[PDB]
Amino acid sequence: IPEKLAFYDYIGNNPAKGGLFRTGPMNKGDGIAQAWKGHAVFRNKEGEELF
Amino acid sequence: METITYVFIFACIIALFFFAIFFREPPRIT
Amino acid sequence: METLKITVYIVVTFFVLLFVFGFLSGDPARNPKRKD
Amino acid sequence: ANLWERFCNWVTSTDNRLYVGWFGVIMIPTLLAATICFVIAFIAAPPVDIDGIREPVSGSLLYGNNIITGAVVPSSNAIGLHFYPIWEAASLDEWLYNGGPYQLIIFHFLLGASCYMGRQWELSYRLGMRPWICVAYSAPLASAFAVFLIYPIGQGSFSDGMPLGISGTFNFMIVFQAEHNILMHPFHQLGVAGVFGGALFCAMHGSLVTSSLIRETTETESANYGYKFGQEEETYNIVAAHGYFGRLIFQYASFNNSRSLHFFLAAWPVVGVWFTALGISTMAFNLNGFNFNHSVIDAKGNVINTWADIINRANLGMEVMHERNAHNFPLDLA
Amino acid sequence: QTLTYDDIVGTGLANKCPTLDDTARGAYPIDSSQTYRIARLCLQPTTFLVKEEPKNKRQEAEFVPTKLVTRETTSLDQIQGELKVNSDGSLTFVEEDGIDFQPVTVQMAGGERIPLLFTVKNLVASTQPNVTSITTSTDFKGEFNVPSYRTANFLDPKGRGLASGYDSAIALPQAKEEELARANVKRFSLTKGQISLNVAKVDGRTGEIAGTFESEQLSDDDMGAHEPHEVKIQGVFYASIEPA
Amino acid sequence: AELTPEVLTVPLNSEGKTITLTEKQYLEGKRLFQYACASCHVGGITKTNPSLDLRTETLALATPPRDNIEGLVDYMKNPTTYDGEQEIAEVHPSLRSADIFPKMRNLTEKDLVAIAGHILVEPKILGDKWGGGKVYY
Amino acid sequence: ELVNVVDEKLGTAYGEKIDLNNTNIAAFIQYRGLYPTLAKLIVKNAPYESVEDVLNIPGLTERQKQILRENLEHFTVTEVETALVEGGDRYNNGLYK
Amino acid sequence: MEVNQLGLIATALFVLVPSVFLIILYVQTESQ
Amino acid sequence: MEVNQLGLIATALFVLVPSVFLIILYVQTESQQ
Ligand code: CLA
Ligand code: CLA
Ligand code: CLA
Ligand code: CLA
Ligand SMILES: C=Cc1c(C)c2cc3nc(c4c5[nH]c(cc6nc(cc1[nH]2)C(C)=C6CC)c(C)c5C(=O)[C@@H]4C(=O)OC)[C@@H](CCC(=O)OC/C=C(\C)CCC[C@H](C)CCC[C@H](C)CCCC(C)C)[C@@H]3C
Ligand SMILES: CC(C)=CCC/C(C)=C/CC/C(C)=C/CC/C(C)=C/CC/C(C)=C/CC/C(C)=C\CC/C(C)=C/CC/C(C)=C/CC/C(C)=C/CC1=CC(=O)C(C)=C(C)C1=O
Ligand SMILES: CCCCCCCCCCCCCCCC(=O)OC[C@H](CO[C@@H]1O[C@H](CS(=O)(=O)O)[C@@H](O)[C@H](O)[C@H]1O)OC(=O)CCCCCCCCCCCCCCC
Ligand code: HEC
Ligand SMILES: CC1=C(/C=C/C(C)=C/C=C/C(C)=C/C=C/C=C(C)/C=C/C=C(C)/C=C/C2=C(C)CCCC2(C)C)C(C)(C)CCC1
Ligand code: OEY
Ligand SMILES: [Cl-]
Ligand SMILES: [Cl-]
Repeated sequence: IPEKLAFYDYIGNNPAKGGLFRTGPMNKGDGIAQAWKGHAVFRNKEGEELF
Repeated sequence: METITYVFIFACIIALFFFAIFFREPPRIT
Repeated sequence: METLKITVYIVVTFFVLLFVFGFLSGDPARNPKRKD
Repeated sequence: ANLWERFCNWVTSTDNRLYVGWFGVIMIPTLLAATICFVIAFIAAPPVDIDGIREPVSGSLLYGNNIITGAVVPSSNAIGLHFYPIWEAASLDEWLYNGGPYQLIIFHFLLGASCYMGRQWELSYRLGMRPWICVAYSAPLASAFAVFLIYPIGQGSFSDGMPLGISGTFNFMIVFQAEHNILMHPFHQLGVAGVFGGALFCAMHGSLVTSSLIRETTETESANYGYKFGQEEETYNIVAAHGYFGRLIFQYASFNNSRSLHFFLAAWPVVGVWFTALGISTMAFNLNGFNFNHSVIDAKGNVINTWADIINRANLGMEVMHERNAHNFPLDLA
Repeated sequence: QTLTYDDIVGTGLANKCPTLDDTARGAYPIDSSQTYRIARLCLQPTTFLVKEEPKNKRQEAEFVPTKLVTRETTSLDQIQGELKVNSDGSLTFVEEDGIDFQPVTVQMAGGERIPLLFTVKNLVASTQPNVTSITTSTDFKGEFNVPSYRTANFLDPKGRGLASGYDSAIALPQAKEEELARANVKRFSLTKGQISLNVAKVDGRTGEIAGTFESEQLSDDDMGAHEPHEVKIQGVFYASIEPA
Repeated sequence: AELTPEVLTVPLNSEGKTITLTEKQYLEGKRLFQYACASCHVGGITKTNPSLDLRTETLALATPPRDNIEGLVDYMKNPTTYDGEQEIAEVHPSLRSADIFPKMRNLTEKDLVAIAGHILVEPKILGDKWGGGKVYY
Repeated sequence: ELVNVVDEKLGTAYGEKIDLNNTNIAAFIQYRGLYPTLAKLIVKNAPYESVEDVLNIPGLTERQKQILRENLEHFTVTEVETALVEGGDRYNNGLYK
Repeated sequence: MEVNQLGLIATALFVLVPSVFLIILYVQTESQ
Repeated sequence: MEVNQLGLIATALFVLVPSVFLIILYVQTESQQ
């Protein structure tokens, strides 16, 4: 999966998550994106996949 | 912000030059 | 750069001649007092 | 009449808000090209390898300078006195690195300023004036030629011309004292006398005319409104100013002729500043200021230091630090 | 032809290596019972590529082309060295002297300037084995030393250096020296380069050969104040072989 | 302080023998040193080779030794490298080479000694300054 | 972790003696008979392992080998320090007067 | 560059405040 | 408190610029009368 696509699938780039007096660029908030970490898979102790 | 401040003040001086020359109190002879 | 060189040569050349011919056009007569 | 004649009569019109003239025709484009290049380089130009040693100096605002440290930096020593138009470079990027704007700015400027001088002659001709204002301006024009043109010629490099900046100018002054003992040159001592005396005589004439203004106003209004532009009469009493000043010193140390007085005001700074421009121009050919280093010695022959030996110790500190990576050999001969 | 200084001066041809005629593609016989020498080796770069820095996610760094800003000052010439004939038959050039270095500064997109010491100091280049004659398919592959771009007396703008200079940031008397140490302390690097030369033109008569080169070396690190870039250089070379 | 004969006493030879000078000789030797020598050797240094000064301690350690008038007159006649190995009259002014160093054609043997005496007397006056260079100006 | 390699040498025998592998050729002026002839050889041949390998230089005269013996007490050898020997700084290190 | 960030407000009022004074005095002159 | 630094210049200008405009127009009003 290209990182450019996974970066779209993250709510920090959702325009509806901002604030009227939280000024400046998006980078001023969560920081400067450096690297996709990987897709997280959660399993309980029974090995069911959790979401 | 420091570069901006310097260029802004210099720009106002040049604008001043223009009104000082072309919009002076014109001199007259009595 | 070739195009700039030519265009600067020509500009300068033009201006130079306005200066020369302008003064060759009877400059001593252009004054408020006497036309020689 | 014919179009060439409409044009000539416009160029030389004494009706234009600003006079053009034939000198005007060269002055205008060249000063514009210098002004626009200078402004853009001062804000934005990238660093410049002044001394030819691949050690670039940052002169512009955007590369971390302020109004006081900023400069357009002189062109590379590797270029020496070669002509370096933009069209001699492989790219703007190469031209910026090696100092090209400096050449563009100073050449267009020396030229436009020289024509400034002629334009002052020209307008004075069209107005029916005497012509020698332009001669007074030759003193500052001469001075600019010296630090931008003559001194680089004698030394072999435009890199040793005066930078276009506040701190660069000081750099230039200190290096010159170390290499030429300019303080100990009489022509510079003449220039100081030129400018100290100029300022002195400025304050005097100002204070003396102002001291003797004729009461034509009340205390609630500027005394300036006592002068009406183009009034037939004089607004101060020169006889009264003379009687004050002749007493301050003695009668004949004082001017009672206005024409003789004003010619004195023109000539004093102009002369002295001719000398100091001649000063920079002759030290351009390493005819340096007086050298009294170890000039006093005792019966045995110990050196007895004078204040000139103390000057030389400072000079020496400037010597050994300036352009600290650029000398490979023991003598700094240019 | 036999030109003269006055013919060449100020044209840029002084920074150009000689060339052989398109028709010069013979072969130089090599003679084990003989000893050889390169009497002149000339290297003239034509392009400078610098590996971009791929971000923390990376993917792969490419070599990006650059702009030369230091003018026609880049060529290695008058390089000499002997040409041994080895026992497996290969030939080895061992640089002895010459003008074997040029400081060059190229510029990257966005205005980064990258100085480097373009060099082949101590070059040692050998052919494949069993080479009885240099032909237009002969390759050398070599390695050279790349010393620090500045040498030990160089002073930085605040007067600090290795063999000379202030040893601390004297403008900041009571700053904590801990965070400035990498700039207070001048380190002198010496790394290694690698170069292939590919003979494409031979004049078996005269002993003249010509071809192309590619080398890879590091750029200036400014006596340890920052990391260097990886540089790839490509260009052409001339060489003259004489019996010794 | 003053120019006394105890200052104007310098090694004649390396035998330890000595000779005393006058005000007139020492001053002639300063004049002639200026005329023929100081273009390169001003203040006891050597502009075309800073590594060799004229300090008595340097001269002492040359082969042959030169901290006496004799070995100096000899060097002005037939200069050698610091180690005695090469003759260098071809590039260093000497009587041996006064056809290409014309300032040397009219120098008498009495003039040569005046120059040596000067060179050996001047550091007793100036100490470190002589041969020190600009640090000491 | 970060140290000025030149200052460090000054703590070794390079600081007391003529380091035959590192020191500039003008320090050989300190002793009688060494400069310029034997200085040029010592340096030409320079990388030695022990101070006494200097006597094995090909070509010494018998007076030369003697002068070297007379001044072996004035030499040492330390590790070749790149920063001291590159740039041809052994022949000219930028110090004049 | 690590500059004084009260320098902006200082420069700003340095300009504005005396500048405002003079404009006020000029306009009420023109209107009498 | 870790507060927006341009808050100060913003508040200072937000007041000074409109306030000065009003004063200019009041004072040249009084001088007419
Ligand atoms: C439609 C106009 C417009 C838009 C949409 C943007 C949008 C943007 N600009 Mg740009 N900008 C604009 C005009 C605009 N700008 C203009 C005209 C200027 C010159 C003044 C600038 C100067 C500028 C700079 C210098 C910077 C931006 C930056 C930005 C970004 C962040 C802005 C932010 O924090 O908002 C903040 C918005 C607010 C806090 C809202 C202000 C509205 C006030 C509170 C309302 C006033 C109410 C009034 C007094 C009520 C009384 C009425 C009653 C009495 C009658 C964003 C992409 C920034 C960036 O990230 O660039 C890299 C940045 O640094 N802009
Ligand atoms: C009054 C107008 C004027 C004058 C006097 C100058 C003067 C100068 N300019 Mg400037 N310049 C000007 C206007 C002017 N400029 C304007 C308006 C622009 C914007 C287009 C520029 C842009 C400009 C650039 C971009 C550069 C200069 C440069 C220069 C310098 C030399 C240029 C040169 O080689 O001329 C050569 C001129 C001649 C040989 C003419 C001689 C006159 C005879 C009588 C005519 C010769 C016939 C000619 C060869 C025919 C032309 C075509 C032919 C080649 C096919 C000089 C200081 C260069 C510089 O400063 O380098 C550091 C440089 O890089 N100028
Ligand atoms: C204590 C005060 C003092 C005095 C008297 C002087 C006087 C002088 N200085 Mg100095 N100077 C001073 C302080 C002073 N300086 C300070 C504080 C600085 C800055 C640190 C300098 C920096 C300075 C520089 C850098 C230089 C001088 C130079 C000079 C000479 C030219 C000055 C000149 O033309 O002035 C302008 C004044 C006039 C034109 C009016 C006339 C003034 C003269 C000197 C008085 C005449 C005396 C009169 C004939 C005797 C009595 C007459 C009576 C019988 C009728 C003059 C000898 C220059 C120099 O060395 O020249 C050799 C020079 O290069 N000065
Ligand atoms: C009290 C101490 C003192 C004093 C009074 C002076 C006085 C002087 N010094 Mg000395 N100097 C001093 C100490 C001092 N100095 C020291 C300590 C040093 C050693 C560090 C020196 C080293 C030194 C050097 C190396 C130089 C001087 C020069 C000068 C002269 C400078 C003024 C000048 O050149 O006008 C002349 C006028 C001009 C240069 C003006 C040019 C005007 C142009 C033509 C117009 C420009 C137009 C502009 C760009 C656009 C404006 C338009 C705008 C309105 C929109 C003057 C005689 C300079 C000199 O003699 O110059 C020749 C010089 O180069 N000094
Ligand atoms: C540092 C000192 C100094 C400066 C800056 C200066 C400046 C000026 N003097 C002028 C005049 C004079 N000055 C006079 C006597 C004197 N002038 C003196 C000292 C100075 N005079 C002294 C000491 C004297 C006594 C002798 C006289 C007698 C005159 C005049 O007649 C003349 C004038 O008109 O009176 C008002 C003006 C010429 C206008 C012009 O050329 O427009 C043309 C140039 C223009 C419009 C724009 C130039 C743009 C250029 C390209 C800018 C970039 C290049 C610069 C060189 C960069 C400088 C950077 C600095 C940091 C170094 C100008 C305002
Ligand atoms: C203990 C005791 C005895 C106490 C008692 C005191 C007592 C009463 C004393 C007895 C008398 C007495 C004086 C005793 C002798 C002592 C004595 C000789 C004092 C020595 C003091 C001394 C040497 C002073 C030095 C002189 C001095 C300060 C300088 C003079 C040099 C000089 C002439 C320079 C100026 C040059 C010059 C003329 C400048 C012109 C300036 C000018 C261009 C200005 C513009 C201008 C000029 C005009 O002209 C008018 C018109 C107008 C318009 C105008 O713009
Ligand atoms: C032993 C060596 C060999 C000998 C060497 C001798 C050299 C002497 C040279 C003499 C110089 C010529 C005299 C001056 C020219 C002339 O007279 O001016 C014309 C007028 C006439 O005077 C005015 O004269 C008028 C009458 S008339 O016009 O002169 O006829 C009268 O109306 C008025 O009152 C009166 O003020 O002079 C003046 O008005 C008086 C001020 C004169 C200033 C002197 C000249 C310029 C000074 C420059 C100083 C530069 C210093 C730089 C500073 C660093
Ligand atoms: C430059 C052209 C010189 C002139 C003129 C004079 N000397 Fe010189 N001197 C010069 C050099 C380059 C050297 C070193 C030569 C070398 O390779 O050894 C010297 C050396 C001497 C010495 C020896 C000093 C020492 O430490 O051993 C002496 C005594 C000396 N020179 C004397 C001397 C005199 C008396 C001169 C005037 C008559 C004179 N030199 C001129 C360069 C130049
Ligand atoms: C026609 C006429 C006239 C007029 C004219 C004119 C008006 C002119 C103009 C002119 C002009 C107007 C000119 C200008 C010029 C310009 C220039 C020449 C500039 C340049 C610049 C540059 C080169 C830049 C660069 C840079 C830098 C510096 C930095 C950063 C980057 C860059 C690259 C951008 C008159 C009236 C006289 C009369 C006759 C006729
Ligand atoms: O003074 Mn010292 O001397 Ca006339 O050059 Mn030689 O050094 Mn350098 O570049 Mn500007 O400066
Ligand atoms: Cl400097
Ligand atoms: Cl040099």
